[PDB]
Amino acid sequence: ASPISTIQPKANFDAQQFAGTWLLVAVGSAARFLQEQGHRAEATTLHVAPQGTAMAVSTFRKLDGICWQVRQLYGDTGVLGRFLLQARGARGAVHVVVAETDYQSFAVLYLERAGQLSVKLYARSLPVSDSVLSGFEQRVQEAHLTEDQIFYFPKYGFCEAADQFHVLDEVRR
Amino acid sequence: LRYDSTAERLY
Repeated sequence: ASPISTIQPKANFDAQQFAGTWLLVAVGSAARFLQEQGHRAEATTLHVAPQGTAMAVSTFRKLDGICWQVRQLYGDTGVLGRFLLQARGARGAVHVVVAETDYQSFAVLYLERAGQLSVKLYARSLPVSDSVLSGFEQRVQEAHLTEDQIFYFPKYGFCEAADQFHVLDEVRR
Repeated sequence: LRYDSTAERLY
């Protein structure tokens, strides 16, 4: 089954207003990696730029103390608010949906691969309102995930940029 | 190097 297909995308999703910088606040997921290495999370930043009906997305975060930039392309699936991170070899495709968001303070995104749903909360800046945090946890519960499957990411140590030697391009096939 | 966005994993 596809849990993400039951998720309603942000009505009349406007990529123009969604563009810019987003700070990753938390992830709700049953992923084994997070359960075992979640307490090792790095401050993560997302930078979005509309590319037609698709969205170019760069993710910034440190690896071994060094700032990296990952370049991806959220492809247009034909449905407003729904995007596709195409599969690459044995790497399965990742479906994405921008659900709740006011474009100006927070965004709730869902990601799905192999039928497993993951939920992410982003914020334009910190601190995040109690209302948004509680709202996000409510969505995590509705996604059949427990409180022990919620991981809050660092609030400091973010990367503003990366040099040419630390840019991972996952756009060019 | 690869990035799994579902688990915020860089490996």
